[PDB]
Amino acid sequence: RKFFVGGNWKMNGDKKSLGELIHTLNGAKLSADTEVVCGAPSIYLDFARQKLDAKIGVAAQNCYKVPKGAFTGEISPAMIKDIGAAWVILGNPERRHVFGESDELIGQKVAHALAEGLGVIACIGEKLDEREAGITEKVVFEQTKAIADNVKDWSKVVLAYEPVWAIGTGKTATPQQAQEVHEKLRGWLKTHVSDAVAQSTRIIYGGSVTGGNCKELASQHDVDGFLVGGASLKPEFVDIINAKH
Amino acid sequence: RKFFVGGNWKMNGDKKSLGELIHTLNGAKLSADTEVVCGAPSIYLDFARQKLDAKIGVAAQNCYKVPKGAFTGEISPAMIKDIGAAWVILGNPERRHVFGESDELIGQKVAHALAEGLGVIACIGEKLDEREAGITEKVVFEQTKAIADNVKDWSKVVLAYEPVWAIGTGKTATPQQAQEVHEKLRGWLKTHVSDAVAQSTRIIYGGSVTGGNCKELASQHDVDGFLVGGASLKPEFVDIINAKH
Repeated sequence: RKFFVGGNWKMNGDKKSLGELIHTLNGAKLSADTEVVCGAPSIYLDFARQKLDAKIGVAAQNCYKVPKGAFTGEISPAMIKDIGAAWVILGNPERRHVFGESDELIGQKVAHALAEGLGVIACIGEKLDEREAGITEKVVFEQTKAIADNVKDWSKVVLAYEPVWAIGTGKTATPQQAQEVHEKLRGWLKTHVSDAVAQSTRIIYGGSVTGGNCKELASQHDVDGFLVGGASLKPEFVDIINAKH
Repeated sequence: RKFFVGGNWKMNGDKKSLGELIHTLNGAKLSADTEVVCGAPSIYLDFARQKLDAKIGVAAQNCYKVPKGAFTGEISPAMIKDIGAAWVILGNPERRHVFGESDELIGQKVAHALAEGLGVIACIGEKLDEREAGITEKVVFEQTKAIADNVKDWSKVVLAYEPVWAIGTGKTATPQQAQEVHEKLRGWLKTHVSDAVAQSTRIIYGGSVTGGNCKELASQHDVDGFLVGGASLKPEFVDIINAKH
């Protein structure tokens, strides 16, 4: 499995500051072996695909579930492809817990994005109350089944485990905590889809990944990369891409 | 009050077809007494502001209530302004009824977009059940108060009355239906804000406006223009801009 690190810029940047971040990425010494994609604000997706080196992929941060229509404020897979982006982030925890996107809606958006030929980074993760009650497995298998039941071709899917308690809080999961759920999710994939899908699907981790903690997390056997939030706006993102070196 | 018509492209277009729409608008003879603004998909805002003649305004179809942060999928007023767009549509019926945005959230978005120096097209409107129940006045005054509580300077605000039953259905409000609530809205503003604000605020109608419709609606005394959806993607958008000529 090719190591994968995605950078989600979230609602951050303007053209001057994302211009200099992109200039750094294009000039950096990036691992020949890592697949990198940057998740840009929708208003800057065209700019970011025009400015980033072709080797780095561009991801939309959300999309809707039909190609066109009376959905003010939404963008579709067809428009993302039009600009030249190749990925979309779906199911991100702010979209679930701030904006109220349900598992049934995220499942419909995955099926549509994939039918349009986009790659999908599908996000899953439990909240702290659920972790402390001992039901992390149940919650991530329920969210993963709602995505998987809508995936026909797994070659374009990357699973991203992001515990909600670790996003923006500095409370990174330990290598042992990350590895536990990544192994459990890989086992669900082998049992419910197939063994070939379980060994080829990248399952990445996000939630307070920094250049400081990424090598310990990257050496775990079922962690295939990272979905970087806050640190993807900094030069240390280059150290995270290179976390296997 | 300068006659205002806004086109809301909603989730439609790609660069090939929107560039053609733009070329038509730039080439058309549009009345110099109409203020016109096009509401492009967020992915095409930068493209639209670059290709449109400077006399035509650009509006974002939605924004969030803070400058930056962990809100994947959202854009802020600072980003809209960075692209050079001058307006944002807020409170649109799809955002309220399909995406669940509340009066409280829309009010917070109005106050933040105006603070940031953007013009706001604030939409209000009742659903069919409320109109049949006879509570139109109760519903839109309630929504208007939510916006008004958050407006300090009305010179950058345009109220858009769009009955939900008239959006995308083909069922246009009659000239007399529209005039009756525009007039009640302008009186509400007179008693609750000031006579000067009631006199100078543009109240536009939206909901299945066409080239065929527009002249009789525009001749009503309190209808100051249009928010156009489906017909903003067509050549007849020019006739609607030119409705008083």
